[PDB]
Amino acid sequence: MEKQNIAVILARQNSKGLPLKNLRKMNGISLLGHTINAAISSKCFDRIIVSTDGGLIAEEAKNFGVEVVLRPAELASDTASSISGVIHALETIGSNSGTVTLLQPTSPLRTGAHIREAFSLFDEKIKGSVVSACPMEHHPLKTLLQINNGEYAPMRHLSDLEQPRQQLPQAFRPNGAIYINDTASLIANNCFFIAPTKLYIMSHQDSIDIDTELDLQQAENILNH
Amino acid sequence: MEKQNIAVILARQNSKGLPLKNLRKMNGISLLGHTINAAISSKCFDRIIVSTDGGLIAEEAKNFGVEVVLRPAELASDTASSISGVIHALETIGSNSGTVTLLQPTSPLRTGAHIREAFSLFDEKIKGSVVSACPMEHHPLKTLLQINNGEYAPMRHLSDLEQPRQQLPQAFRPNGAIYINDTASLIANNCFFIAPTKLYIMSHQDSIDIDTELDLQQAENILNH
Ligand SMILES: Nc1ccn([C@@H]2O[C@H](COP(=O)(O)O)[C@@H](O)[C@H]2O)c(=O)n1
Ligand SMILES: Nc1ccn([C@@H]2O[C@H](COP(=O)(O)O)[C@@H](O)[C@H]2O)c(=O)n1
Ligand SMILES: CC(=O)N[C@H]1[C@H]([C@H](O)[C@H](O)CO)OC(C(=O)O)=C[C@@H]1O
Ligand SMILES: CC(=O)N[C@H]1[C@H]([C@H](O)[C@H](O)CO)OC(C(=O)O)=C[C@@H]1O
Ligand SMILES: [Cl-]
Ligand SMILES: [Cl-]
Repeated sequence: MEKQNIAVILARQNSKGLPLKNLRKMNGISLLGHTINAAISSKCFDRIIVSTDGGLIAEEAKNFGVEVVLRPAELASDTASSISGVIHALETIGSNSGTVTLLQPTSPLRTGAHIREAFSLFDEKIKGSVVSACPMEHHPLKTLLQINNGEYAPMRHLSDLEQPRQQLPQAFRPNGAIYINDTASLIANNCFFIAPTKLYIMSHQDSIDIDTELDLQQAENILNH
Repeated sequence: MEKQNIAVILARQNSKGLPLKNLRKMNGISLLGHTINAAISSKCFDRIIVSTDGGLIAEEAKNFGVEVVLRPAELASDTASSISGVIHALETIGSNSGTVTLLQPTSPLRTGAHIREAFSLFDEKIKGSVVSACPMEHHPLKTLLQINNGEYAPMRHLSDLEQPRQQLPQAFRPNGAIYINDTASLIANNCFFIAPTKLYIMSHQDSIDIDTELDLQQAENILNH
């Protein structure tokens, strides 16, 4: 079968952090709508699929002119991985060759231009992932993790907690906005991070993601500049 | 010798991100001044020492009515650990018994009330650290580190990158604001994290730290409410 560049936007309906998160408006347009417009305007995709369990989400997808894949509940639950949804979408439309890009609606400031730029890093021959990421304001080695009840362990070393920032390995946060992969490689590896992975750097600002009403407010302030 | 509760504020002059960072004003008062007022108003300390390599910083300390220790350049360079400075300050004033608290000027929204609350977690008998910390907006396991080669490795597992947030261990960032220790234990362990460590939780908002002009702007917005 022929190579196709698919955009898959996973957008479950019953979001727990904030009700109907993927439909929440930000400057008059839904989170879903922002990512769809970004996919459309990027002009990188032969097909744009929104995958959802919910008719409210499906209905919004249709009004933006894009295809919809209906997910069974097990693939939309709070424990479901993104990979299982994207694979399910690929199986439904019958694509296993070309490129598949995950575009999460939680990243409203990611634009068509970002998608274009990310694509120019993707290499048809080598077929490693392109993943959008931003540098971090606070180094993740300088953290404690809960191990039992009332015990906290350092991420790696106790000494790392007190290391001058610059002595530590450079750290990047994948921001959720863009994950580009060779489709067959995605299917084979069953993950979004495939060697050799290139990072597409976005500003911490443009990497804002929505968990809360505040995040939404703040993204709106950012957009208006 | 008698037990004394020392506050040590390490405040180097030649800050290499943001020029003269520790003297930067935020609502009319320097970062240094904010942490000094917090120490003074907490009423937890017998002595308050500002340790610096620089006369501008020393001068500001004197105007707030607190003691100054002059650090030799080697203890104020970008590679110097905070511990070496605090120990040096303890040796200078001749305290090795009681409690020593590190208060970093980069945490302007940490107040005397925070210090007081942190102190009520400290146990004279058990003598483990109290360290101020806040929960994280983004999980540090979901990160990549530069390994020397050109290539990015996951913090822990590749699978962690795609895990739903809630499946991951709870994460806390020590925020730099408060580190309380038994003085002799600090000296013995030569670090700020001494078992059994208690965490003093602050909001992410109150845990804001200053690396940039924006951080300073943002702290100013926060304070005015
Ligand atoms: N299994 C999953 C996981 C995430 N998602 C969606 O992808 C985005 C990422 O959400 P998280 O940051 O919760 O993974 C959200 O828009 C969320 O609704 C989904 O639709 N199905
Ligand atoms: N050796 C050191 C390390 C940090 N500092 C100060 O401690 C605070 C913490 O800075 P970092 O977060 O960069 O270590 C800053 O105010 C910095 O100027 C210092 O005065 N001497
Ligand atoms: C007590 C301590 O940890 N001091 C360290 C401090 C701290 O880790 C950070 O301020 C946490 O926010 O930061 C840095 C740094 O250059 O980044 C150097 C200090 O040696
Ligand atoms: C591709 C991927 O990793 N998707 C995951 C996503 C991501 O890690 C984060 O949104 C990046 O910022 O988050 C979560 C989550 O419940 O938090 C689950 C998704 O399966
Ligand atoms: Cl969600
Ligand atoms: Cl500094």
